[PDB]
Amino acid sequence: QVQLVESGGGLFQPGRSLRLSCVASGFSFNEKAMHWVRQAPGKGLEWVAIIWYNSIHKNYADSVKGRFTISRDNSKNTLYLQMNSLRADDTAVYYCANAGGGKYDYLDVWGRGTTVTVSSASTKGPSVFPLAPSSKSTSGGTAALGCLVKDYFPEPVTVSWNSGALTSGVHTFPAVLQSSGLYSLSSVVTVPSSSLGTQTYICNVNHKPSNTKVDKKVEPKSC
Amino acid sequence: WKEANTTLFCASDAKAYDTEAHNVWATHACVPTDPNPQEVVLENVTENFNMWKNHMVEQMHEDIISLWDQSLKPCVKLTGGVITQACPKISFEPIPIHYCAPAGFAILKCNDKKFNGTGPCTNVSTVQCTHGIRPVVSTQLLLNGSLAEEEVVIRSENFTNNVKNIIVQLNESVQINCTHCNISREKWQNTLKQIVKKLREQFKNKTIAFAPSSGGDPEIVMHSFNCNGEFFYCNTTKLFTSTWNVITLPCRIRQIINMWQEVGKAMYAPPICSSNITGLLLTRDGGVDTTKETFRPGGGNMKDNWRSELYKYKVVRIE
Amino acid sequence: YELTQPPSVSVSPGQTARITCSGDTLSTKWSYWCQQKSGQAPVLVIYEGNKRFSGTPAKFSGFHSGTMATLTISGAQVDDEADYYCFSTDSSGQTWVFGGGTKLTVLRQPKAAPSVTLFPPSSEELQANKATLVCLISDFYPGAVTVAWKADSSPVKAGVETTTPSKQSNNKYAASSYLSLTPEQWKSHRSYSCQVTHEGSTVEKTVAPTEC
Ligand SMILES: *[C@@H]1O[C@H](CO)[C@@H](O[C@@H]2O[C@H](CO)[C@@H](O[C@@H]3O[C@H](CO[C@H]4O[C@H](CO[C@H]5O[C@H](CO)[C@@H](O)[C@H](O)[C@@H]5O)[C@@H](O)[C@H](O[C@H]5O[C@H](CO)[C@@H](O)[C@H](O)[C@@H]5O)[C@@H]4O)[C@@H](O)[C@H](O[C@H]4O[C@H](CO)[C@@H](O)[C@H](O)[C@@H]4O)[C@@H]3O)[C@H](O)[C@H]2NC(C)=O)[C@H](O)[C@H]1NC(C)=O
Ligand SMILES: *[C@@H]1O[C@H](CO)[C@@H](O[C@@H]2O[C@H](CO)[C@@H](O[C@@H]3O[C@H](CO[C@H]4O[C@H](CO)[C@@H](O)[C@H](O)[C@@H]4O)[C@@H](O)[C@H](O)[C@@H]3O)[C@H](O)[C@H]2NC(C)=O)[C@H](O)[C@H]1NC(C)=O
Ligand SMILES: *[C@@H]1O[C@H](CO)[C@@H](O[C@@H]2O[C@H](CO)[C@@H](O)[C@H](O)[C@H]2NC(C)=O)[C@H](O)[C@H]1NC(C)=O
Ligand SMILES: *[C@@H]1O[C@H](CO)[C@@H](O[C@@H]2O[C@H](CO)[C@@H](O)[C@H](O)[C@H]2NC(C)=O)[C@H](O)[C@H]1NC(C)=O
Ligand SMILES: *[C@@H]1O[C@H](CO)[C@@H](O)[C@H](O)[C@H]1NC(C)=O
Ligand SMILES: *[C@@H]1O[C@H](CO)[C@@H](O)[C@H](O)[C@H]1NC(C)=O
Ligand SMILES: *[C@@H]1O[C@H](CO)[C@@H](O)[C@H](O)[C@H]1NC(C)=O
Ligand SMILES: *[C@@H]1O[C@H](CO)[C@@H](O)[C@H](O)[C@H]1NC(C)=O
Ligand SMILES: *[C@@H]1O[C@H](CO)[C@@H](O)[C@H](O)[C@H]1NC(C)=O
Ligand SMILES: *[C@@H]1O[C@H](CO)[C@@H](O)[C@H](O)[C@H]1NC(C)=O
Repeated sequence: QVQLVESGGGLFQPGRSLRLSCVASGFSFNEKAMHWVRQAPGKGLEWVAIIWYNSIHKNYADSVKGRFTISRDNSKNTLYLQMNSLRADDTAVYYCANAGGGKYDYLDVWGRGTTVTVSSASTKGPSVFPLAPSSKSTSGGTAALGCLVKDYFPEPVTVSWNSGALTSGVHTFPAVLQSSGLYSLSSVVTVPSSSLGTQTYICNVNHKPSNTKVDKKVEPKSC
Repeated sequence: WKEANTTLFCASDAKAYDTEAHNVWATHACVPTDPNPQEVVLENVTENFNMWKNHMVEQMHEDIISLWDQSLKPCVKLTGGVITQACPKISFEPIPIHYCAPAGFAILKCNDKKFNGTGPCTNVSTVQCTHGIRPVVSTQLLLNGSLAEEEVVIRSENFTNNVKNIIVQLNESVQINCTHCNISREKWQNTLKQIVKKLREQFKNKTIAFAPSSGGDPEIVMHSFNCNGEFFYCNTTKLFTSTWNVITLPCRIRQIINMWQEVGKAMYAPPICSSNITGLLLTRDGGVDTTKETFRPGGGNMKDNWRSELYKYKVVRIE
Repeated sequence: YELTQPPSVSVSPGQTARITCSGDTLSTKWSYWCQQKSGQAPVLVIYEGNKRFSGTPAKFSGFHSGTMATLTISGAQVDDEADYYCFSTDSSGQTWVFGGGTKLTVLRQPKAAPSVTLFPPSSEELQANKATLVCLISDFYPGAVTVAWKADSSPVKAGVETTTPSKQSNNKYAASSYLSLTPEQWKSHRSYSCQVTHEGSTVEKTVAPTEC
């Protein structure tokens, strides 16, 4: 029975390099080609590399070209993937799969990959911006507003409205890991279209890692 | 009966006084040819042959190694070490060699017209020796061999395994000349047509395609062989430029070579051949092509060169 | 080049589910299907179009034709819910590429059509020399969509950072996407558009720098 294990994953600050290994067993390793695949947290699979059984040929995705170098070793039944310059977006789970044959063939068996995390480990306070209502943002008798927390590290932030006095219709989204290496979050609440110019709405944000709290009043636009 | 691994004795038709190399070595390593080796035939009997599991291939390989090391002396060898050696220019000329079995044993020979290399064979015969075989250390193309009597035959321990190489024996012999190289384009095109016939008969009618090999050492990417003791390397891109459903090939001579004898690189000295095409070694590119299927030249393994000759023979023990 | 397959496939138990996969390279190249369950490594299901690797459930059929390969699942069950991927190669056969991923899920509540709201850059942000359009998607079920940004009528992919569909308080799903731009780019184009594809429907919301 086939078995593929991966190793080398961990946490590394950007700019560093790395080497991932993949031991195989249960099939003629010397007669098969191997693929490296990548999958960011909760994202679709992304192909990384392929290498032939004899190693004469091997190809990389245009994304990691020039940084990743794929290797192998049949005398040890081991596959290798070296990453010279680590980018934030390189953070993902790295699966090591075998090929149907030994020359540019489908990905048959997958071995549970290894998680690679790239993070600058550098604190930074958020920058809140206002998301005010407009014509289209109004869905009939109701409209929607919010605030946008931007470029903060390391998560998570809390966000309330009117110091937690507003809880109906409010909804917060998950954060993204922008290419810059930091996190951006967006919070929103829906309110009656009438109260836009009568009641005040203040977005409260708490980033405890930096010991910062940001209050940002959301005002409608002049038009 | 069951075949047994023994030390056959090669029977050559060589001459001692003559300067040539294979003759010098075969004089002291082989024996003269029997005027006739009685071909004791059997009709109502069959036996299992597996060309990919025959000790005769191994023994032959070791004999050719002993010939090259004993005879053709490379200038220098790099096999994880260093060595300085003389480089006498030798006369390299493959001669027909037989491989006879000693007393108590015999050689079962499959005399069936078409034989896919593996599986039982009918119309089996018994012999004491082997037909005329020339140890040709060629790649990509098989030369000075024994072509299939009727039509064409393709062989491989597993066609659906693209790593496993494919051996081919032709309907006719194709003339190839070298000194650069030349070769009748038309006869080549015809042989290609026949190969397409067999292959198409093998892979559910899928369209067949030819194309040169990609990557590899200069030995594998190019047709490498010997000529008067000098290593020839030729570019066979002109023989693979069409897809189905005269030619002159450029060549070089660089003595820096990768010894087929062992995983290492040995060199010779600068310097100071017309043959047949009796077989072909190919590899299939699996890929994902819906209808197209591409086959490219390859080799590098000499046991495949011997197996093209010792596929019907196999040792056996008797009273 | 690209393999486009639906984002979500809702299924009431027992019905026959079907997933597609369109790519101009499928004309001369096979399609290979794949399955990945929650927190598990993906697994092959169908290779070279029709062919199946026994013994896997025969209810998985592959109909490769033209530029469309269809993965059919007879009698979907609660176990079958998972993320499927059609993968292939480009015209050259040298590179491999995966589809966007299709989320097969059993219907536990009624299908909710996504509501989309696109917020253009704020004045303070611009005065900080930065711009970001914020597309927000809410109240959709099942929880899987695609997000395609466009400048004028042209697709844009540089600067797009999207989340994965999370769960609201009301048991429905909500996702967000961000398009990061410089003020110049925001002042040059006539209008940017966030596009959201949820099964059966694609909604698009446009903003312009001229508007407020
Ligand atoms: C020429 O070369 C080709 C290949 O290059 C070759 O084709 C392959 O031949 C080999 C064997 O020689 C095949 O490998 C074997 O396949 C066996 C079957 O595998 C399938 O079934 C597995 C489980 O089935 C059970 O459950 C079902 C119930 O539905 C039942 O019917 C079955 O009877 C059985 O009880 C399944 O696990 C397996 O899936 C795994 O393996 C494949 C491999 O690619 C992989 O894709 C999957 O991701 C997954 O890992 C598959 O669906 C298999 O049983 C056999 O197992 C070996 O190990 C066990 C140890 O317990 C031994 O008991 C067993 O005897 C074997 O040693 C082995 O894996 C291979 O599938 C062929 N591939 C093809 C045809 O495409 C040709 O034969 C060669 N032709 C020649 C020489 O002429
Ligand atoms: C497959 O078998 C072929 C036939 O043996 C191989 O081709 C032959 O290889 C030998 C090298 O050992 C060549 O020998 C050379 O011949 C030339 C020319 O001969 C001259 O001398 C004679 C005198 O009788 C004269 O009649 C001729 O007109 C020539 O003037 C010599 O100059 C060399 O010194 C050397 O003896 C054969 O010539 C050659 N056969 C040919 C060209 O027909 C072939 O190499 C084998 N394939 C392999 C190894 O891959
Ligand atoms: C070579 O010939 C043998 C004959 O046994 C092949 O083995 C079987 O041949 C029969 C044809 O009657 C097929 O139905 C079987 O499927 C074959 N068995 C297997 C496992 O394939 C053998 O396949 C042939 N080998 C090659 C390379 O063609
Ligand atoms: C390659 O070499 C062979 C001879 O080894 C050539 O065969 C000759 O063909 C012509 C026909 O026009 C005959 O008249 C000759 O007698 C043949 N030669 C011999 C020795 O018999 C063949 O023509 C050569 N082909 C090329 C392209 O050079
Ligand atoms: C066995 O050999 C004889 C020839 O001696 C032949 O006539 C016969 O057809 C063969 N097969 C039999 C008897 O089944
Ligand atoms: C004997 O011969 C068979 C096949 O010819 C081979 O598989 C086996 O390895 C050989 N054994 C030895 C000791 O040479
Ligand atoms: C067996 O092979 C020989 C060739 O060596 C042939 O003469 C004979 O006719 C064959 N016997 C058959 C086909 O029955
Ligand atoms: C090539 O084949 C012909 C007959 O097919 C034969 O007469 C000739 O001797 C062969 N040439 C060599 C060098 O063996
Ligand atoms: C091989 O040559 C013979 C001529 O006797 C011919 O009958 C046969 O068809 C040829 N093989 C092919 C075309 O595959
Ligand atoms: C053989 O000829 C082709 C022509 O394009 C060339 O690409 C290839 O590099 C040549 N191989 C050599 C010189 O080994």
